[PDB]
Amino acid sequence: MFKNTFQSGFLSILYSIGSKPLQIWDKSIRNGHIKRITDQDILSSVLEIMGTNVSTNYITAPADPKETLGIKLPFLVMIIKNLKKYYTFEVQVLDDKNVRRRFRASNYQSTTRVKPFICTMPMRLDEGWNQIQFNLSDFTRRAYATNYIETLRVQIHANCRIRRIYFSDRLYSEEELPPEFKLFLP
Amino acid sequence: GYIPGLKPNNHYGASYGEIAKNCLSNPKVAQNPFKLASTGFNYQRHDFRDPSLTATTHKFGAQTLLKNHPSIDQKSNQWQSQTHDSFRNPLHKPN
Amino acid sequence: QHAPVFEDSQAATVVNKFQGLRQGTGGKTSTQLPVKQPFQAPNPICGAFKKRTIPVSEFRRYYDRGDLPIKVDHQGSVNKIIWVIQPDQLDYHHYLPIFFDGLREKLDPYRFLAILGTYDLLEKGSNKILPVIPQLIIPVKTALNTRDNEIIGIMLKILQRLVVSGDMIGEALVPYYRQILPIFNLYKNCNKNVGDQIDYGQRKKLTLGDLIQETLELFEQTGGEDAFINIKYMIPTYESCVHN
Amino acid sequence: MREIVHIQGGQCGNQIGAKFWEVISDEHGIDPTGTYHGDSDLQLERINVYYNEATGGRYVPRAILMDLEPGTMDSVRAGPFGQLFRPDNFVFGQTGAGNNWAKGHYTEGAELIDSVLDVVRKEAEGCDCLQGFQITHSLGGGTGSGMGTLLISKVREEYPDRIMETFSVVPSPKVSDTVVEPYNATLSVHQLVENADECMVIDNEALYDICFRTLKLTTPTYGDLNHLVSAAMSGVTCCLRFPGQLNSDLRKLAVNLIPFPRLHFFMIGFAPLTSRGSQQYRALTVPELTQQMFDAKNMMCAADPRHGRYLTASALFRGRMSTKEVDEQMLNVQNKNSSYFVEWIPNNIKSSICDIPPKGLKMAVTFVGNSTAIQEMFKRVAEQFTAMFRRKAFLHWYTGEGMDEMEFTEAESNMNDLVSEYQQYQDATA
Amino acid sequence: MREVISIHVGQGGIQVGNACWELFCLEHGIQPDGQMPSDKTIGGGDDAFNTFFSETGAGKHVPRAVFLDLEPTVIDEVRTGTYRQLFHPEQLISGKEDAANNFARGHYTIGKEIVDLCLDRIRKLADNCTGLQGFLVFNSVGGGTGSGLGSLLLERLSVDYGKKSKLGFTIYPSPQVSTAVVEPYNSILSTHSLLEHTDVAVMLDNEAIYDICRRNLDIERPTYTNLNRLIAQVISSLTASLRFDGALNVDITEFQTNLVPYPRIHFMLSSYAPIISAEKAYHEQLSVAEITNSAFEPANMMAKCDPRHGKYMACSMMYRGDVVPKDVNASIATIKTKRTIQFVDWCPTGFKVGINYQPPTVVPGGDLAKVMRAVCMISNSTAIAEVFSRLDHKFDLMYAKRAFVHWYVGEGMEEGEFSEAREDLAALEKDYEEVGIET
Ligand SMILES: Nc1nc2c(ncn2[C@@H]2O[C@H](COP(=O)(O)OP(=O)(O)OP(=O)(O)O)[C@@H](O)[C@H]2O)c(=O)[nH]1
Ligand SMILES: Nc1nc2c(ncn2[C@@H]2O[C@H](COP(=O)(O)OP(=O)(O)O)[C@@H](O)[C@H]2O)c(=O)[nH]1
Ligand SMILES: [Mg+2]
Repeated sequence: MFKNTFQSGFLSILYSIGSKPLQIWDKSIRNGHIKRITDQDILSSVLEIMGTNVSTNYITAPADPKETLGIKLPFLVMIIKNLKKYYTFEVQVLDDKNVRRRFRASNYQSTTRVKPFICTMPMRLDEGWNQIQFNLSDFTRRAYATNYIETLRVQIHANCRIRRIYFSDRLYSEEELPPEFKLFLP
Repeated sequence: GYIPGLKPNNHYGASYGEIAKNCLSNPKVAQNPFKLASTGFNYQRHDFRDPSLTATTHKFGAQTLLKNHPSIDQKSNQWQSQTHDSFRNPLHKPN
Repeated sequence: QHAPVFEDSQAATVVNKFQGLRQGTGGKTSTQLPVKQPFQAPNPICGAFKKRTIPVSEFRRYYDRGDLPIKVDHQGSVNKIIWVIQPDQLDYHHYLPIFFDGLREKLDPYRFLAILGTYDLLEKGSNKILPVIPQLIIPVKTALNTRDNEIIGIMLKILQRLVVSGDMIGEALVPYYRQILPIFNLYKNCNKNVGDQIDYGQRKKLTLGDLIQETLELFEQTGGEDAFINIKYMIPTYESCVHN
Repeated sequence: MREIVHIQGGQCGNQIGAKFWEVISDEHGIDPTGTYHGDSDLQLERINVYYNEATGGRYVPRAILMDLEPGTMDSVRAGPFGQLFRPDNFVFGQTGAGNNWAKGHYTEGAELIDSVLDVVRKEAEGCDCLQGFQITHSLGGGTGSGMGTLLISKVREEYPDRIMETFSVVPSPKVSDTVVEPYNATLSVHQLVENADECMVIDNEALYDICFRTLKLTTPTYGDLNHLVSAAMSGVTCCLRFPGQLNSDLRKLAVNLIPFPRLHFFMIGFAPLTSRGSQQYRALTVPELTQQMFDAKNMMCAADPRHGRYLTASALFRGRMSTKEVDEQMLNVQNKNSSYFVEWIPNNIKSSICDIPPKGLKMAVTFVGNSTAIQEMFKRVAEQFTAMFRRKAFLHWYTGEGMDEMEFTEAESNMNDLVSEYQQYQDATA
Repeated sequence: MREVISIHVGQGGIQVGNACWELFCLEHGIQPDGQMPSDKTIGGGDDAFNTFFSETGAGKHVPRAVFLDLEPTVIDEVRTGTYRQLFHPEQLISGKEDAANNFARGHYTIGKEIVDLCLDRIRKLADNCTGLQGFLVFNSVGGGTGSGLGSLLLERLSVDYGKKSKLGFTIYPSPQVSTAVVEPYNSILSTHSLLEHTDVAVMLDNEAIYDICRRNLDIERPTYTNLNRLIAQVISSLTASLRFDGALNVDITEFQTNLVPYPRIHFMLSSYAPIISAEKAYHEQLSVAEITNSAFEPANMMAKCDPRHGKYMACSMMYRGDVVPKDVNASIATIKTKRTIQFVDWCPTGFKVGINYQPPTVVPGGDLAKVMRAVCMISNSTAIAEVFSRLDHKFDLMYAKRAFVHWYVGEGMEEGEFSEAREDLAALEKDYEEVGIET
């Protein structure tokens, strides 16, 4: 999946404006609900997931288990409406030595510890439309001192609305981004 | 076949060999307090009298219960099981 | 009505051999003869979502004999109401209970004369609404007791217009939360799992599950400090909104 | 430590307890005069929860017999074991509530309840670490329904962290005793639910059915009904006064039976209870105790358990029995009625064990279960009350004592609402 | 110059802790009063009482334990029984109000009034010993007091003493049979605290032992008194090498060095054999080769988890009795041959063998009958992913409508705490699978 494929400037793993918003992704919902709607903040269609039992509901990157989503894109970013409830998103990465690293981010946790397999960290999401640029390069070097070759998996849980997900490959300001990536203000 | 002890009155936890030993070796399971005959002819001598009745009416109507219940011996479970040496040695077997 | 010719009803695959009186389950006491399954009770379902049979509403009694001053104009494309007198002078404490009693009415024109009348009072009305809050609960409570999708939907549109209409009106609903909330418990998570396929209920918000959430949220912001504490006692699933 | 006090009201309350203490007195071995005559060391290890000491060596029941008429409390004294109550504890008026919830809740009870609360304060303060109160009252009696319900309200304002157990007898539809039952009963629940930490419903109709189908005793008497209710009284606190394999206090039972904050109504039962003549034949062996526990007839309430599904249940097994078969029977009774049990609370049976049997038995079980059936009592009570209100029948006494006609409708919304919301969880699934 | 301090918290710990002392008390010739008889001394070697006891100068001895429980009934029983003379009077610290199964109750609100005293008592016993190897902590997860107190005490200990080793012998809820109705709630929270603060913790689910009792002892009427005793023997097995002679011993510090591949995966389940009643204990040879067969029989596992569904990481399986080393060689080889026991790819050999000579003792009045050879196994297997699997699923059902939640939010704990435990348990689920994938 996405191996031996070109990755220079941008990569659109997921999106919302299209005939089939999600084909690579796989869904598994037990108590939640999945749908898309138009948001009153930005005049466009946005995919939304809501529910309770935050851990039970999620949407995975790879179609099924037993394969890989290897990508050499140095940065990870994502646009998400702040719903002011529980929220999470975790990614898994591969280091220079043959080890598996997964970092899980929680909004409702205030204490962080590193671990041989998990490294938690808190967040803060502001009201209104906002974007987060998870470094994914220094963080891996600040926890295990082992360089990062590729990112294996990207996972998003419920209680959030996402317009676009993309990998930077270098720090970009507002001016650089083509029209599509930029989130035009209402 | 019919360990007289187990089913009728519940026995606390113990070994099957030990629990069975306690029942068939204890008293009762015999002796006639009334002397009725096996043939069924001493019937007209005995009266078949149950001494657990007084009377009732105009206040309270339950009457106490028959002698099939314990008393005096009331003591928690911890007491019986846990003790140091006041029990038969597991491997005594005098020879 | 029509009925099939029952007697002619036929069967094809089943054979036409007859066992007759001769049978007997004796002499063959095997270990696998069929055993009749004893009659068993069904699983009780009861009345989760059955109809409620709204009772008689006071609206018609007033309009029938001509006591609520209201007319159904027709100059505009869609019927727009015209007030006989300028609605400033009206004694809101008197008629306002009459209107929300109309929420129940569905048959025309009352149902149309029911909702539209309510909106007008709360728009221009600014300060005289507050004294009428204590008396507004009774008509609304049973309306939420209807358990009808058409009936329940409008009030939720009604409630939102009710609170933010005037200042400080929001908090006064807090001590009355113990009565309005109950119905909201049932429909909280009755949404459609359409998935990737788009949902077009956008133009008409008839999706009951989504409609509720926006209703509860607006309360706590306007409820004040005590907005959150009381809410948790009625519908547990709620999550703090004002708090980070 | 973790002691309790008893405050009982109404003629139904005063008489019911009188057999409650008498039953309790024998178990510990305390004779009517107050001089110890027990037989075991354990008998006195925990005489402090219910009994208090004084120079002279006899013991006192921490109760305050409270009622609005002089006949009941003057009568209870003359009864057997009637000398235990402390003369200072008695509090009573001089008018009589006249079965009027207004009299015992606004006009008459208020004037006298000022003092009765003072005795509540004194008794509560002395204890080492107060645990909670157990209130006895019948919702069908004006002074009992009003004064009893108004007593609790202020109590909840002074001890927010203590448990409050209330035993009420609701008027069943089959047999009624007062023409004004629906009015007073309807009002009470409006306040009892919001204040009581736990309330157990008891139906008179069930008892008379129980006395015949099981007891078969030809001539039941007001003693007979009191005996059965008193027996279940010892079940909730059976293991609290003795040692055992698993302790179980009132708080633990509350912490495991009330799913949501708005549901604190239970129903109870007792076993074994076999006819007097045929007592020598039966075998008291674990399964026989449990099957008698879940049968509809044994249920203390007229509401049929199998007309609804059990949200949860707790059984306080008491006596000498191996824990394993105590637990195994509970599991067997959870699948065989899988549908009858709500399926979003897995493993919904609770067990407890105590090792001190009362006088007259080798094993017994006390049953406290929360079932969806109770919606039948509220609806049936709700239906009758709604009938009398449309015609202003008997309303003119309550309106003449400071109340307004509006106050009742507010009760109507609450009673029905709890009726509907109780059944909301009866149909939800995964 | 070696010692261990025993901590019992909660009724489950206390009652089992009570059991563990009669076995320990007899095993060194100390009667209930604590005084060693001047006649009929059976003592092999000296200092043997030192591993768990401390001398009083002349005569009796004392146990190295601290009992904690807020319910006076359970504790008050011991002080009035036949072992009153044994324990030190002012170490049975207890309160007045019960925890009431509210996990927050014993950890945020009621516990804070006793935790301070408990640590201070721990300070006194720390100085008395010389080189303390570690602590043994017993507690039942299914209770708030055990779960609530256990977390608070462990976290304080992890900061007060530091790198010293601690062991927890818990008792987790069964798959279908469970006494309480709120046990699933406090199970998830407990493992969250105990995963980050303990070295070795074993599984002792009740339901499995019931099957353990029935198959061998042939007793259909078991009670907790018999149940706890069996745990006593395993307690003796794990410490056979710290107070006796041997040919190849094992220290307690040699457990965080052979049985935990990674810091996170440190849950292990045990198994005991043989347990043959006196009525049948003397009709077979009980060879070392055959006994170890019973050790790996799927049914006799200490917990209700079938090992056949996973991998075997490492089994530090111990011996006591008349075992010659040469026989042990034949026993280890035979196990590897069998195709029903399959190991991981990165652990060629996964056995740490131990031997001790002092044979198991017989507690009078019990069920066990005397034997020559006994092997107790502490085995880490990938099958443990199941026990956490069902526990997490149960949590999901009850918290969808968040029933029973409002009895906790009133105890001062924040709402988000409940969800956080899911991250710890759920994340643990993904780790086991990653350990077992063949590379
Ligand atoms: N192995 C074993 N487990 C027990 C015993 N007694 C209780 N348990 C377990 O303990 C759990 C319930 O907790 P309790 O033992 O009653 O006591 P607790 O957990 O400390 O909580 P509290 O009683 O409030 O102090 C049950 O699920 C049982 O599994 C016992 O004698 N032996
Ligand atoms: N258990 C029991 N209940 C009784 C007895 N006598 C009356 N009752 C109940 O008491 C209720 C009437 O109470 P009431 O006298 O009006 O209470 P009061 O108004 O406070 O005096 C009836 O519903 C009866 O069911 C009795 O001897 N035993
Ligand atoms: Mg306890």
